[PDB]
Amino acid sequence: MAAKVFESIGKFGLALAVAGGVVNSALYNVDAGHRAVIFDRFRGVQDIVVGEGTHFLIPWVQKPIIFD
Amino acid sequence: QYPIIYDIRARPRKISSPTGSKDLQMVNISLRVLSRPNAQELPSMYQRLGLDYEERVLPSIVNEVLKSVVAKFNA
Repeated sequence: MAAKVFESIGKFGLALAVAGGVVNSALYNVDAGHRAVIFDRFRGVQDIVVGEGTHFLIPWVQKPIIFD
Repeated sequence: QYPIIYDIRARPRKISSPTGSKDLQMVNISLRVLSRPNAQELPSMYQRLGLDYEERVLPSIVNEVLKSVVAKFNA
């Protein structure tokens, strides 16, 4: 029983780490006064702005464009 | 919230200007100005002007005013 518990714990931790990495990559700290943008390929770049907060992108397609 | 401590305590400044005076004499005239910041609209101050605001303001206005008035005034 213990081995199954340890294996499940490890699997859950691995999934959690993957999620954390994904979220951080989709983040650029909007350092005070850093209005970035969100960016894709279907339309170019969304005509909407990332205000002066850490408004968020979807990864790798918004290569973090941190317009200061 | 980044309220990086905005020092309203006076941080002095001085600016000079070489001007072509009324007689086209190259007259170098100085001017010491005593500037302090406000509190009622600091949000825009830090948002736009960031942490450093006084460094972003005085020189051009002081130079232009000195140039104009000195060109108006004979030595």
